[PDB]
Amino acid sequence: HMWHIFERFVNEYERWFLVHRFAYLSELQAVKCLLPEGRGVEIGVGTGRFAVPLKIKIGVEPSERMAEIARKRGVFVLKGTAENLPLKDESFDFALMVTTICFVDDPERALKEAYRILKKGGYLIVGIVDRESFLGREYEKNKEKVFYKNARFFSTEELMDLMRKAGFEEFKVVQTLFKHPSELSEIEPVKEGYGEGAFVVIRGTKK
Ligand code: NA
Repeated sequence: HMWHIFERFVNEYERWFLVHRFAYLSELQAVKCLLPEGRGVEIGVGTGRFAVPLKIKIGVEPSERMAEIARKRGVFVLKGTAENLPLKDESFDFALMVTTICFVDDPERALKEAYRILKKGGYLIVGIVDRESFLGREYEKNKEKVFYKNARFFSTEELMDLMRKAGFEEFKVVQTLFKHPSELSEIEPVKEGYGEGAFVVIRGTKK
């Protein structure tokens, strides 16, 4: 269970957000571009770093240590994994996964579960570092060197294919992080598409 790593290095995980604040805000902003109205759930809500600023009230998380931090920050968190969502069929308008699908045990199953819990017309928003980006190449090359040794890296197109095979359609993509996170002194802009920025956000529709 790759997710165990986040229990084990929770303080290191949180540090990232303080050390790389502008990259974090860039990512939030990219997610915020494709976030719809209605009732959302964050799958793999971690310590609430996305749910809290995005005003997502419900989250699912397997790590008790992480869940407790999210709970203190105001998120209502159900214990569970992406592959077995403790949620009813067609009960959400959207679902969000930010740097979660890379650490699930079964990405295909996790996308099927997301499909299940969404209402007709609902949306799945997935954020990833694109394997095929300057930054993706670096993380992958240096994976054997905490979070990524057992991570699975996705290209944007690989992730879309999987989402399409889980039942999603009418994809919309945005991108950000054109500079390295260690050299940001301001928020990075968001643009449509993919191929240029390291962080990509993809929305699919359950029609
Ligand atoms: Na996550």
